[PDB]
Amino acid sequence: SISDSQIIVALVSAFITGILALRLGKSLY
Amino acid sequence: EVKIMVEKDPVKTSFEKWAKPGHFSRTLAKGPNTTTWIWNLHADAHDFDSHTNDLEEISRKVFSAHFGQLAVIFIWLSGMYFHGARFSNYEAWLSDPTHIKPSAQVVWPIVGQKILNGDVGGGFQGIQITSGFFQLWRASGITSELQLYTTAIGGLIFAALMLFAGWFHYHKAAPKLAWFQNVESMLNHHLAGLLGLGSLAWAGHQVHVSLPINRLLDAGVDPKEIPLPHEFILNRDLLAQLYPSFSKGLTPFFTLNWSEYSDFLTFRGGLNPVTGGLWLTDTAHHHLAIAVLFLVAGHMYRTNFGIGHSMKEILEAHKGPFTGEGHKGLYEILTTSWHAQLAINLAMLGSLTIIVAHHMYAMPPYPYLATDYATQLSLFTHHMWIGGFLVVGAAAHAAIFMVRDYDPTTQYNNLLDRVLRHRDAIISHLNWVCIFLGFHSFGLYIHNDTMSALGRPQDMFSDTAIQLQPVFAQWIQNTHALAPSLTAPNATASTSLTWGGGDLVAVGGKVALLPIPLGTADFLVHHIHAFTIHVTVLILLKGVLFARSSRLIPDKANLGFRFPCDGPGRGGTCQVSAWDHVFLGLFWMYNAISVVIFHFSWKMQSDVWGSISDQGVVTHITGGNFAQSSITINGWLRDFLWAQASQVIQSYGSSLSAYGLLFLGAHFVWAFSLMFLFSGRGYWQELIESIVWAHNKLKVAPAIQPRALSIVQGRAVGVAHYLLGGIATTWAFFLARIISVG
Amino acid sequence: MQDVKTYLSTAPVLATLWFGFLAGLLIEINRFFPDALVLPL
Amino acid sequence: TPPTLNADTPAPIFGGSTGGLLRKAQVEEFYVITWESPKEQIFEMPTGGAAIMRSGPNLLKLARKEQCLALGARLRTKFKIQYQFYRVFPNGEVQYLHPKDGVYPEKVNAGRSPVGVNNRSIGKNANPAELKFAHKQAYDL
Amino acid sequence: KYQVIEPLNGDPFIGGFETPVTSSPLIAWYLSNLPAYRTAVAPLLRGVEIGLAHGYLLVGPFVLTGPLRNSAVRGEAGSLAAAGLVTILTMCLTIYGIASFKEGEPSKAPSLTLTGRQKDADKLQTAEGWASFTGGWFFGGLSGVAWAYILLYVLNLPY
Amino acid sequence: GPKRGSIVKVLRRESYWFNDTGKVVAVDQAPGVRYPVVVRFDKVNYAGVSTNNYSPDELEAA
Amino acid sequence: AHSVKIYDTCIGCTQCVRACPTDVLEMVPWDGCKASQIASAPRTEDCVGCKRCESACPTDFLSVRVYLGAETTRSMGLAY
Amino acid sequence: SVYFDLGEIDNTTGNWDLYGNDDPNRYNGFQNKFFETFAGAFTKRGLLLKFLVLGGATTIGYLGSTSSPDLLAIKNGPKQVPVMGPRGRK
Amino acid sequence: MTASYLPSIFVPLIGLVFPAITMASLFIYIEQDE
Ligand code: CLA
Ligand code: CLA
Ligand code: CLA
Ligand code: CLA
Repeated sequence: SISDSQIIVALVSAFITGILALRLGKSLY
Repeated sequence: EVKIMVEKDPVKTSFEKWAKPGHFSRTLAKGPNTTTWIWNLHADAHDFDSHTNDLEEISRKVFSAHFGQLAVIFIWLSGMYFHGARFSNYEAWLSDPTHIKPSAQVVWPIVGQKILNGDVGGGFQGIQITSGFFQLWRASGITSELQLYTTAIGGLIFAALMLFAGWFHYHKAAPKLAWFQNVESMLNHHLAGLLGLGSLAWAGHQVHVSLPINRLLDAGVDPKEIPLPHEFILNRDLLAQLYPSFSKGLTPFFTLNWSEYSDFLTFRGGLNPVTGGLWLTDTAHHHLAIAVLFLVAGHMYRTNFGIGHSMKEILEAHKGPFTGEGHKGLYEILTTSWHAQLAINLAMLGSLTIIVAHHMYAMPPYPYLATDYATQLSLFTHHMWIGGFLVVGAAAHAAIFMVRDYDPTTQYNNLLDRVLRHRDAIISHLNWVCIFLGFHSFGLYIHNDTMSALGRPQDMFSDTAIQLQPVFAQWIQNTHALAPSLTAPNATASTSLTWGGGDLVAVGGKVALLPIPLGTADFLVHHIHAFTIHVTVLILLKGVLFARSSRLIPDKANLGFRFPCDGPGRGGTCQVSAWDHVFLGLFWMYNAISVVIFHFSWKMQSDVWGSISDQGVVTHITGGNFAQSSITINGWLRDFLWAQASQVIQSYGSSLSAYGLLFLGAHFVWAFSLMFLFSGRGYWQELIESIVWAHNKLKVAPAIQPRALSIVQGRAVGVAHYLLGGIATTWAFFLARIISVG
Repeated sequence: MQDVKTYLSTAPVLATLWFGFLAGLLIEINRFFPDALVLPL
Repeated sequence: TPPTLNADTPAPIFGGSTGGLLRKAQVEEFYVITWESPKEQIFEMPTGGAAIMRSGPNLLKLARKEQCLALGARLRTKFKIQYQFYRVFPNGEVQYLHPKDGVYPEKVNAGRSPVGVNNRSIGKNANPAELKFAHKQAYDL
Repeated sequence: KYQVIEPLNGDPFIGGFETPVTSSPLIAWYLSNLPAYRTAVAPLLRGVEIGLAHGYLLVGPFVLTGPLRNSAVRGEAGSLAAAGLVTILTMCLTIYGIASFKEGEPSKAPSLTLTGRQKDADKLQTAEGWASFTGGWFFGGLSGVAWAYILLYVLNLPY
Repeated sequence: GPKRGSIVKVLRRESYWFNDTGKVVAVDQAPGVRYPVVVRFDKVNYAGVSTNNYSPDELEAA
Repeated sequence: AHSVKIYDTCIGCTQCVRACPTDVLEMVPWDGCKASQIASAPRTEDCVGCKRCESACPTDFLSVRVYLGAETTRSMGLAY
Repeated sequence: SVYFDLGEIDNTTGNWDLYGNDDPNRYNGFQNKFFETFAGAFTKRGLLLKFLVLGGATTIGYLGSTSSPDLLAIKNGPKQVPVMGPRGRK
Repeated sequence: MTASYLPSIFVPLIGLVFPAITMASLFIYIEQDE
């Protein structure tokens, strides 16, 4: 990630994955 | 009123009760069904108040057991004297006490252990002792092995005598309860007779034999040319050659003109400049004063001669507003219960042992004692451990009394009742102060460690950074330093050299004592000492107070003093008795005393001891690195444990090899304790069944069924092994260090 | 005298007598046959 | 039998203690024990300390049930005194517990039902591996 | 002066005592006249007073002994740390009020005096009462920290 | 059930004395007793007792 | 809330009820052992888990068994 | 002389308030009015927790980001040369 | 490190704020009777 936009891409992808994990946890409870 | 009371021949001496192993208690006199009989036999072998119920037989048994203990102590002392006579380099030590290491034990050459007989000097080969018996004999005036032999025999005689008495007063003439209860005459005779006359006799021995012999030893004469201790008794002129006051006869003492006895009855502080010890001309005066003090103090209590106090009118007279009905009903407690006396006696004797250990290192009373560092360290550590054990014993016996001797039908006397009635406050406040002390003592060390780890030492609690100089101890030191000029005009010098005043004293190289500084590193460790002592008091006092009942178990006194737990109910009630509180307090006593002895060792090697050279330059052993390196736990890890532990580990193949072996042996015993401390009875009892199966398969099933140790014996074994391992490790480490580097 | 023999027939006394006799035996053997690592038979 | 009814009998003489009631007694249950004595003795309190009970009737309120039973057993054994104790709710609803039918639970009595009695030997219960996904445990059967 | 120790309210079967520390004219007066024990006054005013006192006292152990106690920003860092501590305590008070108080319960406070007078319970043990207390405490703490900083590192009269 | 003074071996699976022998003391001959046989053993259990009662169909080996 | 059980081996020793410090166990008429007595646990809502009951029954294994279940205020032995 | 009752149940359970000042007003009415109009909106706990969390977040953000070089030690970075590896590494 | 201003933004937002809010949420969820 020697570039600058790539960090933002990683951040937004981590956020999407977090929302997915949130939905899964809600379904598990 | 007060008279002799004896019951002629109350117990026929025979061997009948001797063949039946269990005989004292009827519950286990029947026989060993299971193997938990061999254990509780030895457990309640000395539970005199549990076998029977009448105070008379209990008191007689206690008396005879005391006599047996005295006989054993006499055998021990006679053995030490005989060893100093037969297998010691004492006479060679006397000719050069600064280059000859003491030694009074030799080892048979059998399996290569011959190398334990190290080269101690004087043409001798044996283990180097640290009991300090050589210094004691030099201070007593003993100057020949013959004078030891005799006294050895003497001890042996007393041993037999004691044994005889022990038999007599139980089998031929045993007293009755009404005789032991005369505490007034007992205290009268222990004050005036035992302490007073004993101190007077020792002052006589000092002033007659110990002063001239030791003075001639200080003048540099050969210990063989010194006249015998009776040439100063049958020749007042030969003794007056040193202290001419003896030429005045016994007249000054009787005409109250005894201010002319200032030759041998002196008042001079400091230490003898050549032996590094107190002036015997001062200890003679001290004993002479203590003797008359105890003698005139032995006339206080009333006997059948009309006059004197009675320790019941004295008690009831003290009854204030805040404290209910005063000390009423305590004279009935301490004359109808042996435990309430053992508690006080053990507490006072332990505290006194601690006082002794603190006094002797600071005012060395024997010649060439402050020079030999090994002896001065062992005499501190041993006595500290003894006191620490005795105080916990006091707590345990107070708990026992509260459990099975206390009764309220007479204890409406609101002194013990009142302290029993706010235990939930006493323990709460003690808990809070323990927490406060623990934080404000150990969190400071953690702060210093984190700062010195984060590369920011300027934020530490050192003596360069934020300071915590103890001002009160410094003021006390400065006050005692100036006492011989304002508050003690007749004393020539301060009582000790540890006070800031005075100067250094040398004993031919190594230093004896000097003024001790006090900085932040001492503030922290003193607060740590206070914290650990407070936690120990917390545990023991909680046990003692809740020995009878609590919110959890309101009928605990029915269960008894020693019992594992009241079921797994109420969430859990494991370790709820007073015995378990003593079990828990033993570990904290161990912690406290270990911290104290570490403190003393490091501080002495760093800021007191050393070897001075000409022109005055003095270099301590470690190099004064205690003020700066003892403020962080890492400093105690490397600069004390890792650094000083470098002598014992590499002692293999040398005369100090047994210490290197016992290091690892004690480590093994300590780690072995954890098997009992962590596990529980059920697992082992189950495992034993699978071994009994293999035994039955081959017809080797024993008739005494192998049950596992009880829940309380597991704890006892665990704490015993833990204490043994820890103390023996510290023993080996301390000795292997100080013997080589001191 | 019979009860004295019974007492001498106890477990600790027989244990210490046996172990002391065995210690004496082994100590004498090692004082006469020292440094035995290999059986010369 | 008609359970005895509470009253306003006096209380034993006691100088106080720090092992008494707590907030549990005003937001939840608490207990009170009574008895009858022929003289004035000194009895040990189950909360620490001693107290002098009074002649005739006495009434004492405590914080648990085990305290009342401990004190009552001590009474019945040492002083030969019979007793009862109740449980009181925040709203003042007294409930009579210990001598539920007059006779103490040791001596047998008619008109008593058996509860928790299984008609088999303890070593006969089925394994806990057949009654899975079925909340019958092993022994309620 | 005869016997100064007494059970609580003369009832031996409660867990405590009327020692000179707990029960005493001077002590009872000093303890009743504290804002947290003044019952009828509105919770917001008590919270304001208490927060003022605490925020004003807190600036000390933060400025004299900090990580920046040897810089030109000596007092500012300590004042900021004090403000941080008071907002953290406000958050803890808020979550305590949420977890411990309901919006329908009348009052958990005691209602009687020392002599059984049927007085009224303290409104502080209500949900909205604790909310007002928390708001007033937040405001008082911030204002007290600010005033302490003003008096110390803006004006004269060193200590 | 069995005779008095008879040596019988236990079969109760949850007994400390399982597969062990013991001599009967006195079997009660009431009509409705569920465990009438009384047997005393020469080795106590974990609790310390040595006497116990069984049903006649629960122990017999002679 | 613990579960007490009394299996049909009680010889009517009456020790279980004498030992229980909560008035939980009581005697009951039940013919069959010797004296038409048996134990009964109607007040299991007060047992703390003391297991003093099981430490008293001199039966082969046991006849009164306590099973620790859901914890409450009464069973925890709390006074605060 | 009796210490029990079912009517006055609060007398026999220790529910008294040992320190109760029933004073309805202690401060100046003007000062109270000027204190409640400014510390009144802070009463809404639902709109105060979500205010405190955002305030603290933004505060430790701005102070964590817009720091000073002299103040912090991890922000001033290294101003020296690095030591070398014990095995000839870097 | 490209950004080099993100470590000053995130660890204050992950070691201080994140626990501060999740502990409060979990304490509200624990101490509630529904
Ligand atoms: C002369 C020989 C003699 C004889 C035949 C007896 C005979 C008897 N004594 Mg007796 N006694 C004697 C000498 C003698 N005593 C002496 C000299 C003393 C003074 C110490 C006593 C003090 C004494 C007391 C206080 C009691 C008896 C009791 C008894 C009776 C039962 C003793 C028994 O079974 O325990 C046998 C016990 C042993 C074999 C243990 C011996 C251990 C010794 C004493 C200590 C050794 C310590 C040693 C240094 C080891 C330390 C640790 C080591 C491992 C490193 C019995 C009639 C008891 C009695 O009648 O009560 C009903 C009783 O309570 N005796
Ligand atoms: C003046 C000293 C003194 C006296 C007279 C007593 C007397 C008594 N104590 Mg006591 N005690 C003392 C000091 C003393 N204690 C101290 C200092 C402590 C603190 C540790 C205790 C802690 C204590 C407890 C916790 C208990 C007693 C109990 C008892 C009673 C029965 C003791 C018994 O049968 O032991 C028999 C002796 C043994 C079983 C010996 C055990 C072996 C020891 C633990 C190991 C020794 C190690 C040794 C030094 C070296 C090991 C290596 C070597 C063995 C190879 C008896 C009245 C018990 C009781 O119920 O009181 C009524 C009890 O439960 N005491
Ligand atoms: C090293 C091991 C260890 C430690 C740390 C403790 C600690 C403690 N024991 Mg203890 N104990 C131990 C071993 C230990 N024990 C063992 C082995 C035994 C068996 C014998 C016992 C037996 C025992 C008894 C019987 C008693 C204690 C008591 C105590 C407490 C004394 C109060 C005190 O000083 O608080 C000070 C606490 C500390 C110094 C702990 C360190 C705290 C650090 C410095 C602060 C950290 C800052 C912050 C909070 C960290 C946040 C982290 C977060 C950001 C993630 C304390 C909690 C007593 C008690 O309960 O009194 C209250 C008591 O009665 N213990
Ligand atoms: C599990 C994987 C993991 C771990 C342990 C770490 C650990 C760390 N990261 Mg990080 N990071 C990761 C994945 C991970 N990262 C990913 C995938 C990305 C790309 C989006 C980043 C982007 C990132 C940046 C931009 C920064 C860090 C920083 C840091 C450090 C400070 C903590 C912090 O601010 O985190 C903040 C974390 C994030 C902003 C995103 C989290 C990434 C994923 C979604 C978390 C994984 C969830 C995890 C598995 C569940 C844990 C469950 C557990 C609680 C039981 C710390 C060493 C900081 C640093 O270097 O300080 C020196 C910093 O500035 N990280």
